[PDB]
Amino acid sequence: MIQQETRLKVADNSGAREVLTIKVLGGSGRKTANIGDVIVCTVKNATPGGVVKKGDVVKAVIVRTKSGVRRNDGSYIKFDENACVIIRDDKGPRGTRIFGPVARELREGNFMKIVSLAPEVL
Amino acid sequence: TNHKLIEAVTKSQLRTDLPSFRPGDTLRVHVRIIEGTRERIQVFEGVVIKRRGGGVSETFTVRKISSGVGVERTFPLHTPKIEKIEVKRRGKVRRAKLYYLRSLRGKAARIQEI
Amino acid sequence: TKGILGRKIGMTQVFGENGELIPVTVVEAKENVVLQKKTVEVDGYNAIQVGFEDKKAYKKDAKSNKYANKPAEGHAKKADAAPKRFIREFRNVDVDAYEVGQEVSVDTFVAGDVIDVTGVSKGKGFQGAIKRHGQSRGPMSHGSHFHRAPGSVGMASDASRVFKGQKMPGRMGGNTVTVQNLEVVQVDTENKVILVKGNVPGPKKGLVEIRTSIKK
Amino acid sequence: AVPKRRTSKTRKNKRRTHFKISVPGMTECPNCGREYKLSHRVCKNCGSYNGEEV
Amino acid sequence: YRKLGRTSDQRKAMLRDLATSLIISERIETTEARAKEVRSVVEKLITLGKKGDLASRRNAAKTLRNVEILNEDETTQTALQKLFGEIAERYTERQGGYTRILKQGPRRGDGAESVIIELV
RNA sequence: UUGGCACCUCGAUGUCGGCUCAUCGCAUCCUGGGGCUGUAGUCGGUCCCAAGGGUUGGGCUGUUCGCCCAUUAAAGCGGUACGCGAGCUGGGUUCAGAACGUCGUGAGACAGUUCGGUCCCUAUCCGUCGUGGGCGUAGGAAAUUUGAGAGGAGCUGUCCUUAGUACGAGAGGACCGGGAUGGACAUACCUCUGGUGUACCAGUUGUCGUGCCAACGGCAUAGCUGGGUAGCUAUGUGUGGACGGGAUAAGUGCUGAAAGCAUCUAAGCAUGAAGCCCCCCUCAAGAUGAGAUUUCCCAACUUCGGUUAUAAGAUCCCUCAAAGAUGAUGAGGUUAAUAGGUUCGAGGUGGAAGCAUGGUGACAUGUGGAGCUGACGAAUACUAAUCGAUCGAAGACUUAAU
Ligand SMILES: [Mg+2]
Ligand SMILES: [Mg+2]
Ligand SMILES: [Mg+2]
Ligand SMILES: [Mg+2]
Ligand SMILES: [Mg+2]
Ligand SMILES: [Mg+2]
Ligand SMILES: [Mg+2]
Ligand SMILES: [Mg+2]
Ligand SMILES: [Mg+2]
Ligand SMILES: [Mg+2]
Ligand SMILES: [Mg+2]
Ligand SMILES: [Mg+2]
Ligand SMILES: [Mg+2]
Ligand SMILES: [Mg+2]
Ligand SMILES: [Mg+2]
Ligand SMILES: [Mg+2]
Ligand SMILES: [Mg+2]
Ligand SMILES: [Zn+2]
Repeated sequence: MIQQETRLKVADNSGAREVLTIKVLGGSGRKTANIGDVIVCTVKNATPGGVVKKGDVVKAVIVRTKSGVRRNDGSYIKFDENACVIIRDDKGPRGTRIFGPVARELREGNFMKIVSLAPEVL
Repeated sequence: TNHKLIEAVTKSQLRTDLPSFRPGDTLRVHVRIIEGTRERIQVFEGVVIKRRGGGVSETFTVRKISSGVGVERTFPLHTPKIEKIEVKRRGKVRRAKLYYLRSLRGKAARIQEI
Repeated sequence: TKGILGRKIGMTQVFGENGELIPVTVVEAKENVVLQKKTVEVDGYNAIQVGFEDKKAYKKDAKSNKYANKPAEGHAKKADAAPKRFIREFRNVDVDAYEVGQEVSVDTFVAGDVIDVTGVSKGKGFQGAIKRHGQSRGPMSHGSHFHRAPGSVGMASDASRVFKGQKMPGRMGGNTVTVQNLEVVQVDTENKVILVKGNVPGPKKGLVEIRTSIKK
Repeated sequence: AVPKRRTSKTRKNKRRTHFKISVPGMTECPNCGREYKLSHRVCKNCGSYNGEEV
Repeated sequence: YRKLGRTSDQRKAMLRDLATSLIISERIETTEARAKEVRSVVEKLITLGKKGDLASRRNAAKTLRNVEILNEDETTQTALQKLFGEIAERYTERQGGYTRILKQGPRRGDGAESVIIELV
């Protein structure tokens, strides 16, 4: 349940530290996003000397949310935050590290460098 | 009861293997996942926030902190995917829904054992 | 191409082949009895009356639908069966494979047999245009005085009327609904029950018409 | 919110059909036979309901 | 349940007053809805008087009023005393239905339906 | 659109824009079907048929227009008192206050700008959405019903495979055909996650009270806080728009002359669009053209004509919801489990009161998953649904076949 004007923390080392969403990608009239989905974004806060700086427009993946996801077995997974990881073509990051935990749905989403770098999948 | 027919239909889906636990206590959950290759079994060691529901619709959610990030993994109690449930402590708790832990992290999230 | 009547009891869970959770709906179909076998010769269309929920017999001073009335008791005697509470027809079903007084069972259907359930929806009362038609609420601040009302109605002098299909407040209640392409999970015969995957219409204690799907 | 036309006697009377009140839920009291009463209610006179004074 | 032209707390107090007045008087003239709601209250109280424990006195004091009735021995007594000492001893074989209602007829002022409610 | 004329309105036709609600046209924005190509292929240009569905969120501005950010299959053009102010707002223009520039001797003025500035109405008729009573449908009733008709839905991407194929120097890269999975939308529902949950559970403050301790109660937004049953719900759970048929549109063809040939047409035949009539879903016999089937009920007096209460049946009246503004619909009405209570439970809260024990004490422990528990499941006539009352047929004539 991630929309326009949501600020998401950033779970990589690309330089971005807080990020604001613009449009959710996937189709027309798409109101919200959720884990595994891609978003356009902008950087409202960046770490000094970061690769990705303030006011740069950029895509990203939603990695973890509070409005978590349901699985077919009835198991749910939620979090205590909302987080992004910043990407380009080829569904992989322009950073090199990932912070905190990550969900499994990115496997189905073919975000495999992310899953491999994530210290804990859940 | 719930209903003389509901119960008699959904009896077979139950599980009597499992222990008696309460919200407060640190337990493990040997989940039987199916990763895209094969079946592995990863464990989710955390404290139980809550249990609700009656019958096959019974649930329990567990909370672990991985790397400062709070995780909240909900389950149906009667899954076939839960191969095993181990129990470590029996925490002392004056409530049944420990939602006050979601705002607390560190020394304040400590549950006292009996 | 078959048919069976029941009662919505409620909803439960059940676990599939791979630990897959399944939201399911319980439909009790006991005392199902064919009563009249309509024919193209006499009625002009081939069909099958079906009974449900055996009820009590004639009483001289009866005062409810509990105690069956004398027309109905005769209608069922013609089938050599008990009087019935709910009757409905089934045109899609074949004629030859049913005779009169024959008792239908849940065991006709099978796991995986796909269906469409038809039932009378739950009763919401007099409701407004939002609740009833999904309209939008006007703004709740900024000096508004239009929050939940239906907005405009027509245009003006040209079209100095209100078209018939306009949407206004009214009774949101019990409209007949058919849900399609639902799957039958499991069947219980001691209890004479059918487990149906999904969210079938109407309330508890409520009639349900289960029948095989016309589209496949 | 203001009528343009008066309401004729004809329309007035066509509308004042269903405004009437009905005969109440009246019955006899068998303690006194006459002195009709309301059904499922006590008799004011006999103080009775199923034989017993009240 | 039912709401009686009163908000929640006014309803609670009206119900306690009706219960207590019934316990005192053994019959009262009221409206049918208030009767139909206070019968539940009363009957649960009689059940507590039959269970007869201290905790039951303590739970019935949460619902009764502190009133003083003069007895026919010219004696001072409370509602709760009367209840647990007299009323629960009357009904020791009766399993519920500690109260009846008699629809009387329509009141003049408000067209309300008056009833009589007593604990036979 | 800019305007013209000044025909309706000056004993009032409310005036830009946005909002809510939609509706229509097609000169079609996407999707559909086709022809020509300076169409290799992907993509395109241009025109023809086509109005079924869909046709975005924000920044700036009172703004429409417009520029921009980011998407989308596409981000359509227009009308409807530049649609809609007895449906909203009132930013803007357009009253009175004030100030700047400029004009004016001046009062004051400016399609110049600026700050501020009261948007009345209980709907009679039509109309529309829902809901009932009367009568009628040639006896009176109960149930099931076909369907003259009406309404709805009608969207579309990304991926995989065919196949890295056809094509092409390569870069690149199809149609057709099969499958999968999503966006928006509609619908039903609440087992799941969440919301509410004012007669649920517990904690707690202040003050007053039940004579005091203990325990309880009232007032403080439900005093506040933490959870929450039923129901109501979405943000959640399921489903849907599937597969097809018939006749057509632009077109594409066969045969084939008029006109020895040619020639899709004149006779004739075949094919052909998301479009039309169907298939799908709902309402429907007041369809006065009033349908059909199944079953039930079937006397006595008559002026002879007709009556009469009565049958079946349904109501009054009462207990109640799965229903509900009221009527109505439905469960039931003592040959009774309809509601209340009572006994059991589920779910919820989370360890009562009292007693004892360890402590100076605040407290903690045991008795004891304790006690409480509104709506949900079951059993139980303890209370109330008493006795009763009313309405409701005896089936016209004619013609024909029997
Ligand atoms: Mg307001
Ligand atoms: Mg209060
Ligand atoms: Mg005038
Ligand atoms: Mg006027
Ligand atoms: Mg055209
Ligand atoms: Mg206008
Ligand atoms: Mg106005
Ligand atoms: Mg306006
Ligand atoms: Mg004006
Ligand atoms: Mg001057
Ligand atoms: Mg001017
Ligand atoms: Mg001001
Ligand atoms: Mg729910
Ligand atoms: Mg529930
Ligand atoms: Mg206090
Ligand atoms: Mg005290
Ligand atoms: Mg005071
Ligand atoms: Zn009498």
